[PDB]
Amino acid sequence: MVGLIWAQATSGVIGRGGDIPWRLPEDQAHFREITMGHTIVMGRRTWDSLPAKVRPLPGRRNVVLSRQADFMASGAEVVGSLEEALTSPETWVIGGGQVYALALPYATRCEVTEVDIGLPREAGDALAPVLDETWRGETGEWRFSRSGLRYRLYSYHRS
Amino acid sequence: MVGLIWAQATSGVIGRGGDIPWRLPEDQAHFREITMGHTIVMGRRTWDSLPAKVRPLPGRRNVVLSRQADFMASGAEVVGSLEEALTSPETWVIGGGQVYALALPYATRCEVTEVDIGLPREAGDALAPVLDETWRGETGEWRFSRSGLRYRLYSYHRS
Ligand SMILES: NC(=O)C1=CN([C@@H]2O[C@H](COP(=O)(O)OP(=O)(O)OC[C@H]3O[C@@H](n4cnc5c(N)ncnc54)[C@H](OP(=O)(O)O)[C@@H]3O)[C@@H](O)[C@H]2O)C=CC1
Ligand SMILES: NC(=O)C1=CN([C@@H]2O[C@H](COP(=O)(O)OP(=O)(O)OC[C@H]3O[C@@H](n4cnc5c(N)ncnc54)[C@H](OP(=O)(O)O)[C@@H]3O)[C@@H](O)[C@H]2O)C=CC1
Ligand SMILES: CS(=O)(=O)Nc1cccc(-c2nc(N)nc(N)c2C#CC2CC2)c1
Ligand SMILES: [Co+2]
Repeated sequence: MVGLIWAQATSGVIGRGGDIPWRLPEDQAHFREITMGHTIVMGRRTWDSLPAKVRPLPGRRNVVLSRQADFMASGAEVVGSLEEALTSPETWVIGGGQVYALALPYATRCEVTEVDIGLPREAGDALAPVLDETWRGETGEWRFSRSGLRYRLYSYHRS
Repeated sequence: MVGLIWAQATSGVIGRGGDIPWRLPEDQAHFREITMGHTIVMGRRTWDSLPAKVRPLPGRRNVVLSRQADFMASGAEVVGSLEEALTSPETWVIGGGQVYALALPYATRCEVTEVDIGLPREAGDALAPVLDETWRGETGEWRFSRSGLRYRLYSYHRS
């Protein structure tokens, strides 16, 4: 069971200048609830942006898609290809927009956090992947973050 | 990943007289996308209560939990304990109310449909399992079933 997890503005932006243009504690805890105990797969840039206190993320099998034979994520399995990383019953892909895209065909779940934020798309922006017709799921009921923005949740089996 | 899926009245009734006191085609179809292609484990009564036509549930690994050493179920595996069914990576328990109880300790997902139907509990009723503080839930927005009843989805997870 490959799945995808990400948080985006309504515009589809998920990353900007290597960081995130917001910070939702609530969504952090959801991210951890769904991934805890499972294998997590990330591209290099994602890994590098992890604050050292949680490189690797605890209780999870950290896997990094790179292609440098010497990249060596301290506390992570470095892997040259995606399907070379999915040996598991539950695997969550955690970005970035690049890794996401390569993973979407093998995926049956996407857990999507939508942040009510006017964030028009700028060149260079990292975007959430585009889910076609086969992806079904509720449109979560809105919520206030203690940060002051609105957010909601989305989920998609398929097949 | 072992999940529970059931529909319940607001009182907690999930069944009565061996059957269900509503019929929501939207919930039937949600049951279909969730379980499709995966392993489904049910008690012998739940299996019997399937009409000959859709027994076994197609596209799914039909497992029936029983004690009769002789019990046949053309199109299902009869196993003696729950775990004899936990091979595959995504597994969905569909009752009856006894088997839910067995499976709860192994479960991280409960996909629950609450039906806005005033169904005061009665003796003999099958009830929904009680979720303690450990289970997280994004509730749902009330929808309208064409059969006339409102209903909503709870998706429960714990690490
Ligand atoms: N909003 C959210 O929910 C999330 C936000 N983000 C944001 O998104 C961005 C992260 O995305 P991105 O910048 O793309 O970083 P990534 O970590 O996704 O970088 C991907 C890298 O992995 C390797 N790779 C990718 N695809 C393949 C493949 N098919 N085969 C082999 N190697 C591959 C490449 O390195 P190599 O050349 O070595 O192969 C590539 O450069 C950041 O800006 C971050 O802040 C991050 C995650 C979630
Ligand atoms: N609303 C909903 O979403 C749902 C509705 N339902 C309703 O619920 C009812 C079904 O639940 P219920 O009546 O409790 O029946 P069950 O489906 O729980 O029947 C359980 C059966 O499985 C076997 N079994 C039970 N426990 C064990 C065990 N520990 N080890 C081995 N075998 C075991 C037994 O068969 P044996 O006697 O041969 O040993 C037992 O009779 C029906 O009325 C149905 O309509 C069902 C599921 C979901
Ligand atoms: C670490 S961070 O990016 O600075 N900020 C942060 C904190 C906590 C969670 C999330 C997050 N939430 C959702 N919904 N989906 C996700 N994929 C991620 C993520 C991520 C990448 C770091 C690995 C983001
Ligand atoms: Co989990």
